[PDB]
Amino acid sequence: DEKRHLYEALLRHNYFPNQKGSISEIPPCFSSRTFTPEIAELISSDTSGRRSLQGYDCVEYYATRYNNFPRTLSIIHPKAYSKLAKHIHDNWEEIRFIKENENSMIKPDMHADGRIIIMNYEDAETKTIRELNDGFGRRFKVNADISGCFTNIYSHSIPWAVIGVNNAKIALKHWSDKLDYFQRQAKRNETHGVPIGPATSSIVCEIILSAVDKRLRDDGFLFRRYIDDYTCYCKTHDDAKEFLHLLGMELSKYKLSLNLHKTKITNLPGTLNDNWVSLLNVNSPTKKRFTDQDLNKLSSSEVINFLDYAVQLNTQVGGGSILKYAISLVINNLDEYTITQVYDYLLNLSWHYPMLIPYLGVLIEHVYLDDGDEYKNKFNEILSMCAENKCSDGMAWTLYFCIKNNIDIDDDVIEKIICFGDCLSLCLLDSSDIYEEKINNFVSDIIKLDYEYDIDRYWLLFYQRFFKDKAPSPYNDKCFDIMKGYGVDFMPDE
Amino acid sequence: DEKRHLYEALLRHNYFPNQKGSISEIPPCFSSRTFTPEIAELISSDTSGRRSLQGYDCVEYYATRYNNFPRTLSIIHPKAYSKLAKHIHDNWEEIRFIKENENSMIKPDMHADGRIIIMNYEDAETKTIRELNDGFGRRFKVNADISGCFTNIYSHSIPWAVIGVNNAKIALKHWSDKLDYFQRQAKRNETHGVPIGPATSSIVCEIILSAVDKRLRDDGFLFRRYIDDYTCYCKTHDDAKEFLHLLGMELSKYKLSLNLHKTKITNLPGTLNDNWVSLLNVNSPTKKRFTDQDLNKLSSSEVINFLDYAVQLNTQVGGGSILKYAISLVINNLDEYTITQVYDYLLNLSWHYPMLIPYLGVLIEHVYLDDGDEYKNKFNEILSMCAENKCSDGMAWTLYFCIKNNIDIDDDVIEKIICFGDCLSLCLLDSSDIYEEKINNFVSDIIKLDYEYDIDRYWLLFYQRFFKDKAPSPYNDKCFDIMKGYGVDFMPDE
Amino acid sequence: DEKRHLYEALLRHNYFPNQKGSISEIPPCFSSRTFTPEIAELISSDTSGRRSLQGYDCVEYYATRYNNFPRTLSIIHPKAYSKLAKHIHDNWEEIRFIKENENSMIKPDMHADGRIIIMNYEDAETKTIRELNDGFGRRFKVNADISGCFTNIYSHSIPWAVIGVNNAKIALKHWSDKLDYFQRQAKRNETHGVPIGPATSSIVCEIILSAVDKRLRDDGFLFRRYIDDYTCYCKTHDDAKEFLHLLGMELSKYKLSLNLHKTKITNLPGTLNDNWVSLLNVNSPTKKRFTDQDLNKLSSSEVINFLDYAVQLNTQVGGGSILKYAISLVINNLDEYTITQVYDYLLNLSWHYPMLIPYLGVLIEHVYLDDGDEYKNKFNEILSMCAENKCSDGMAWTLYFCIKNNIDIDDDVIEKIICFGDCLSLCLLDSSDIYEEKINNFVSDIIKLDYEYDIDRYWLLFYQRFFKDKAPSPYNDKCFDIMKGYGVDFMPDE
DNA sequence: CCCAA
DNA sequence: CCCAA
DNA sequence: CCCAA
Ligand SMILES: Nc1ccn([C@H]2C[C@H](O)[C@@H](COP(=O)(O)OP(=O)(O)OP(=O)(O)O)O2)c(=O)n1
Ligand SMILES: Nc1ccn([C@H]2C[C@H](O)[C@@H](COP(=O)(O)OP(=O)(O)OP(=O)(O)O)O2)c(=O)n1
Ligand SMILES: Nc1ccn([C@H]2C[C@H](O)[C@@H](COP(=O)(O)OP(=O)(O)OP(=O)(O)O)O2)c(=O)n1
Ligand SMILES: [Mn+2]
Ligand SMILES: [Mn+2]
Ligand SMILES: [Mn+2]
Ligand SMILES: [Mn+2]
Ligand SMILES: [Mn+2]
Ligand SMILES: [Mn+2]
Repeated sequence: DEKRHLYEALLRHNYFPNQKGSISEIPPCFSSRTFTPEIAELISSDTSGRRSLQGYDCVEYYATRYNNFPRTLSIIHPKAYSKLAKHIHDNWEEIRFIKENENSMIKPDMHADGRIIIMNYEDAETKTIRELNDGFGRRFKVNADISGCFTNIYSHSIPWAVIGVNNAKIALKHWSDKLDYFQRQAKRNETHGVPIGPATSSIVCEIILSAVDKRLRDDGFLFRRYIDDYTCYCKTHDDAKEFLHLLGMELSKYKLSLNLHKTKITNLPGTLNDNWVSLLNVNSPTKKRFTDQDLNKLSSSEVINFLDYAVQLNTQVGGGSILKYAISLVINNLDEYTITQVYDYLLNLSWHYPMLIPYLGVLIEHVYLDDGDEYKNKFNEILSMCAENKCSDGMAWTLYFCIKNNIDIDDDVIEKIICFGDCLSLCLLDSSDIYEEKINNFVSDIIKLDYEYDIDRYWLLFYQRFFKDKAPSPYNDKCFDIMKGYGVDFMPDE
Repeated sequence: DEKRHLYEALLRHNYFPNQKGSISEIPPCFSSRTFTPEIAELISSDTSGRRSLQGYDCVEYYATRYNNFPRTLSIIHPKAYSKLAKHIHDNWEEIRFIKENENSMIKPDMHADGRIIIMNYEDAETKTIRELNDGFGRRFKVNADISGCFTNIYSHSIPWAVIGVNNAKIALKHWSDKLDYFQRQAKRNETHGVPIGPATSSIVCEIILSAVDKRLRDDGFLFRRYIDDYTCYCKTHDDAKEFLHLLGMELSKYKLSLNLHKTKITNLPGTLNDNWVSLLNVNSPTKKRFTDQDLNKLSSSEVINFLDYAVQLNTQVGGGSILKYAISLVINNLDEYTITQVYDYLLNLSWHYPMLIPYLGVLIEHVYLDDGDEYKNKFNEILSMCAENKCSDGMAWTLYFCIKNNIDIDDDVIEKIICFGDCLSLCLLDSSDIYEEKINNFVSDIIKLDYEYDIDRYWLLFYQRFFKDKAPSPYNDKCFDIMKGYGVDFMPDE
Repeated sequence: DEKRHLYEALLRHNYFPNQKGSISEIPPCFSSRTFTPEIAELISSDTSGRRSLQGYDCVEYYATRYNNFPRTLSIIHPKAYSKLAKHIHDNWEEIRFIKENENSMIKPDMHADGRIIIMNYEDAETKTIRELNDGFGRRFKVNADISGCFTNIYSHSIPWAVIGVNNAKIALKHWSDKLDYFQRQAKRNETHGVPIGPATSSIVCEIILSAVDKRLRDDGFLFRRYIDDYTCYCKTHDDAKEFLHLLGMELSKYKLSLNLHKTKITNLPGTLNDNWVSLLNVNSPTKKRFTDQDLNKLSSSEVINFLDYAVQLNTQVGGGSILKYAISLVINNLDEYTITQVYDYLLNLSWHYPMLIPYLGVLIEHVYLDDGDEYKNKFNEILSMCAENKCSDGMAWTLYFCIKNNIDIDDDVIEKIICFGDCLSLCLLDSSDIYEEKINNFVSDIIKLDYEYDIDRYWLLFYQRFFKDKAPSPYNDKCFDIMKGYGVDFMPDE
């Protein structure tokens, strides 16, 4: 069944921000499996406990983008997420009209690993064929995206996009009103915005934007959208301005507006990908496959010169993930001679850009970690700068690398981790069990603060301490006991 | 004999604009073989008929350059061209002094296919050796070309360049005066300019410019010329200015002048080819030959990224045929997996630039033209764009592709073809025989206009309708009957 | 022993400017072997003769840099150099503290060929690993070099850097005061500057700059130096300014100052090499080794296009030896088909840039030098332009190529060689023996000038004429007779 | 080798 | 094929 | 690996 696949995707595969297909933003130690549909079915049925504050807060995660900009990912509290996933699954025969959208390329699908929503799983050549077919006969292209799409979704517009704005306002129950209520309860009983990273909020964004896609399709516009980014192919410039006007109208019906910084009109024939994609791919040392494994093993000079050229391209242009793409080009074709030099280059670059930190794990097995203690200083310096820069992806990834490889962590950098106080880094330190007393003091300060939302911001740390029998449940409800008795661990071992 | 080779080259190989060696501007359906020496010798002997207007007009052809600029090629009326070719050949012992010019790189030669004049047949490495030898010891280079060379040749300067300006003016018969008269009769009895595309007018341009080459050679200038483009290599900047002054003097003796837009002086060592030639060739996926056919078959990613990089370089520089060179680099090394994707890229690019339309025929055999009817809309959209842009090369090439592959043509674009009214497109539609009535109405309107020059502009269409016995001969002379009786078809089948 | 290796390095390997490891600035006909420590020990013991002028002048050599700038190399007179080398060797247990410097990368070492000091023998990958290790954790890099380092070394600062500035001034014998006196006698009894090219003056520069390296190391600065170029890696911009201030202080203690033109602060991550290094290496046709000799033999088009792209990169940037690196990339991977075309390209480029003249000797064997006399005009034109530009490296290299390949030299270019009057070109003409009378007139004019320094500027020519018994010794001392009796030839045959 | 002029 | 949105 | 400084 496909409805059951929705349930398993919502809880076990796309509860955490696992939407990135190439490499996960969150380290693989955190996971959402062994959280079955039956367990959320029990949690939604549970009525015990009482909370002074309406709604729930979420575990916060600040991931660096290509330009070192923070992106706010959220892990929803399992009570609110269990109710939301239950209500989404129980009415998928009313919701699955977002599956049959030809203008939304990123949408729920029945994938092999189980995830409904994977960003950029379709790969650039299937994108290339479609972009070539769409761009034919048109001489202008429009790139326009919503300004704050996920962060300013108005939750009460969820009923509107289901049944029309006017009919929903006149009717002021239906399933989408309850979906509105549950999506509000997911984030502090707040109507504006949705959490970023779970697939329930991406489903909500698909539900809202599918009405705009429908009313743009009915006017004969040939357009594609990737989440919030609309690309349009127009024969004339006036049709481009008319598409922009109609898109602004239909988004303004749902309290949404265009990002006019990124909204631009270019003259076809433009590059199908970005410019730096083609510049890196013509200069790539692995752009030709020789079908024998010895011939495509790159020497040290080739990889080093490609990485320096990529650094120059990223510094000169700065309009995309040049370094990310470039290191992912040449990281699997190394031989054992240049593993250490490329690892040193990646260590320097991953210090200078935290987004390149997750790559080290694919080269961390071949490099001898002990060596002359130098890599311990490497990782501690990266940890310290990650604490100063208040980034979560690099910080958690570096802690994962230190713990998984039995690499010692200094006390001063533990103190600045405490001062940073991001939830998932503290969950990793809790899993280390060395710093149990300092984690105890931190969660104790959260407890005597007496704020429900501050406990909700660290529910994952509190539940991980509860699962190893090191802390009582801060909540008076039985959701944590239901999760523990039925075996839910968010840091599972093999 | 070399004189006989001249006559066969003039009639069967270089009557049509066939000077491009890589790919013909005119589709292969139009041809000038089965127009033997004997038929031209008969037509020159014919004295029947009468014409109210002196001279003849020519079939007009508008070919897009690299920057989408129209270039006017002309197909001379076979009476005038037959007389002109006979007069050129019968005195080749007086004319062949243009063969022994070391400064004219493009000139008549005894080629394998039969053509006397092929532009850029020597290839860039034989050009490289000569350019390296010429550039040595000189630190300045001059690039200067005639402003409107073929379009502003004075016909009366043809006797001058044979016997001196002053001697010919004092003498005011000689063979060059009759060559003047015949070159005038080729284009409406007009002294100014020559038709572009036949080799008789290129022979005339060689005759005129060889005197300038002689009086530039006598002063010791080391220079080369490609038709009208003069390159010069000077040790000093003042020798460059003196070469420019002497070239201006000797061209002004023949009512000719330099294009000072393209006249520029650069500092050696400059590159032998253009810049984008070098950037395309260092980034080319086929720049190394592995001597086995499986290893140099390019994958889809390599060709797609090279074409995208070529599009970026053509947009950024815009100083040459970047896209033409780039697709000719990688079009023969494809495998069957990327054939359809490259065809889609070529279809989009050939819509955006008509000069890339002739390439499609090398990939039109492998691609299934029926498919899901999409390629018919591709070709019809390209046809409508070609009719809007008033280009003849892409429009006739697309007609050739539609007719040769049994691809249907919509009626609206047929009406827009007739509105355009190019001669060779109407010849192709005549060859299709579906649109016989509309072509009949068009040539009937031309007939009731009662203008000799308007019939001469479409003589090829009129003769093709006469050859299939669908229209009477508009001319009262017997040249068309001589051509029909002895078997001249300008759309011959194999 | 390592002290003996110092002696053999000082006399037989690094007396001449042989510090460049890739290709020697001086042609290999000039050499300093068969000049053993015994002969220099004899010359230092010799007390015969008398000189009116204190000190000695040195043979002058003007080598073009990458930007065609003249660099002044000097060949020290063998009396002064023998005394200086003996005094350097006899106290190496006091001097070898420059060997144990971790901040000086170019320093004396026990090399395989025998040289103590080779510029950039470490190769760019060993530099890459060290640069990656140093660049970690730092976000600013400082590049600062001494303004006139070798040309404005104060000789009296040689004692200071040995024993402290204040102690040496208070003491105003010690071995470093005698090293001061001998380094003064090496160049005209002048305190400012040292000759460039011998290793004794590089030893002196290491001695002076090691105190600055020590007092920069004691402050904890992580820095490297290549002769006079200091690179520093600072976490903060303030520490970068503090490093610049302290470097200025410690250099000003020794009458030295930074070149603020080349002193700059860049933001890490910057490229390990220069930019054009990476651009040339991603576009290099030989960047992949296929481990079979037939597959990496480059075709003509690849080398021609790479050289054209390199010419464009050198013209566009002009910040390094783009052409030197580029031709050294692809000169050993040629096959016999493109040898002549690449040799012609090198002939044109080596005319336009004399630095590329030494490369011709690696392709001069395969190219037939007789041919149609054209290469004789090539070499004579290059000789003439080398005479006009007053450059010594290309001029002497071209004389070496003409003499070694039995290529005739015209009389007019011999006359402008005479007018230029560089010493090593005249030594090569002396070795040719054709122009013995003109060399005799030139040295006779030097003799009747009656200036000791003007004889010292051509001591190499005078000694080479003495060794073939064609001229008497201009000096009244017995150093030349000691050198002749023990078999010292600076133009030795195999 | 593969363009243009 | 290998990014992002 | 292949330059410079
Ligand atoms: N790992 C994930 C999971 C989900 N999303 C969602 C949230 C974003 O709203 C949407 C794409 O929108 P943008 O990245 O363009 O971001 P915004 O719309 O918030 O802002 P802006 O237009 O200013 O960039 O993708 C994401 O970015 N990253
Ligand atoms: N297929 C052909 C056959 C012949 N020619 C001739 C006619 C041109 O006059 C000549 C070369 O001249 P240019 O292309 O430089 O063009 P013009 O001299 O007419 O103009 P301009 O200098 O403005 O470009 O080559 C051509 O261009 N194309
Ligand atoms: N063949 C050789 C042998 C030795 N050196 C030395 C002398 C130079 O002083 C030193 C490097 O310093 P710079 O080339 O930077 O030269 P300067 O310090 O004299 O000048 P500037 O900073 O203006 O370039 O290397 C050299 O350049 N070439
Ligand atoms: Mn957005
Ligand atoms: Mn977006
Ligand atoms: Mn012209
Ligand atoms: Mn310096
Ligand atoms: Mn021209
Ligand atoms: Mn320097």
